[PDB]
Amino acid sequence: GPHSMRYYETATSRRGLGEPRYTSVGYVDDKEFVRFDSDAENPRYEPQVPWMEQEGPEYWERITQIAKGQEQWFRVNLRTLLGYYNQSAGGTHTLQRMYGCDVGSDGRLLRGYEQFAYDGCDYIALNEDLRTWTAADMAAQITRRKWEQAGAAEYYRAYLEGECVEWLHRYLKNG
Amino acid sequence: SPSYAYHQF
Repeated sequence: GPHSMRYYETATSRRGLGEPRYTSVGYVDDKEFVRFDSDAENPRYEPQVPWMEQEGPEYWERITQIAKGQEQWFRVNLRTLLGYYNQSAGGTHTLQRMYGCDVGSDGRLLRGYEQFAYDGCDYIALNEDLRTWTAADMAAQITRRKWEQAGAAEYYRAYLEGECVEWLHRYLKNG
Repeated sequence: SPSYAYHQF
């Protein structure tokens, strides 16, 4: 049967005070399997299920550094969207990203996902073709023009058709 | 394994 992997990432700026709280949660077949929380005593990705303890320290170190980079990305882009929506600084805002893959019995990519939401509203989403973008409003059209010119869709497609499927199968084997 | 968003809004 089919299988799926998804990551949901959120960053929340509270009252503009300090660093956004960043969280990332991964799911395989609708089961949470890893998780990162910036508010933890020492922020690292942690296994949420016993079959993930099969991965060595290098795996954890690596994906933790990916989380570290993502924190910065979310910081910068929260600021950018404050700009696009002409909102005053000092407020509370959330930026979310969901991405991942569905694969068939065949073990091949059935559908990829890469999509972003701001303050609980759709912002920009990669279409099923993994080539074109749905922009939810006029602000998101700015990003879409930039992303069409930068080949962002190809960038995400490289992960969705490569790493995403491979890792999903590795985790299905681990489980 | 998670991925980078990379591209700026």
